[PDB]
Amino acid sequence: PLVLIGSGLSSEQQKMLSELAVILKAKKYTEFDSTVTHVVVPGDAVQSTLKCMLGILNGCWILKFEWVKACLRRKVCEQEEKYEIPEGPRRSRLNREQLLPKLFDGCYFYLWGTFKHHPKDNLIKLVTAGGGQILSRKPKPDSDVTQTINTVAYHARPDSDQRFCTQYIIYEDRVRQGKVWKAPSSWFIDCVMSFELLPLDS
Repeated sequence: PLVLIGSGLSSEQQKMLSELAVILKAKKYTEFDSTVTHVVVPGDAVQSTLKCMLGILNGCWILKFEWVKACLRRKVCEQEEKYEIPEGPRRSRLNREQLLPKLFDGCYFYLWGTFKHHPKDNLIKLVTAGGGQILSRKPKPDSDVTQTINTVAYHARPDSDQRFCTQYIIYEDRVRQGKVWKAPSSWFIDCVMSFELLPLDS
């Protein structure tokens, strides 16, 4: 059935969401897992929280808090389309509805060094949820261990090198050598929020 989760909600907001889960006869979780169907955000904006990002990568409804208010008001499951955060969340939801590849399908990620603002464990979860693969060893751009890989990234722009150069060294805040890019974790996060494989050339 329906499984609801809040992201960045205040005390009263979390209660209202609890009250709503009772009314719709749905689960309300505190921690995200793949069974989640709806993420409610406190305003009308997508947040760079783990919960929102995992919601986006899983193609969940990401909804304005007014949805909750409107639902309690009507005692009905309000058509979520009308309360959906536009851009990233909507694009990902439509992507899932069309049964298309996940955001990072065909992509590989090596997490370089330490991470103080976007914890490493969070990045790993996002890569996995987005259908990407974690590399345990730094990708050797000049080695045949790297250039012979056959994958393509579905979500790369039509004439991007990212369609076929799909390996990434992610570091905490030359851009490409062979099939491997170096990109800051801020780029990676921006990709999730936008549901786009954003250019590193542009």
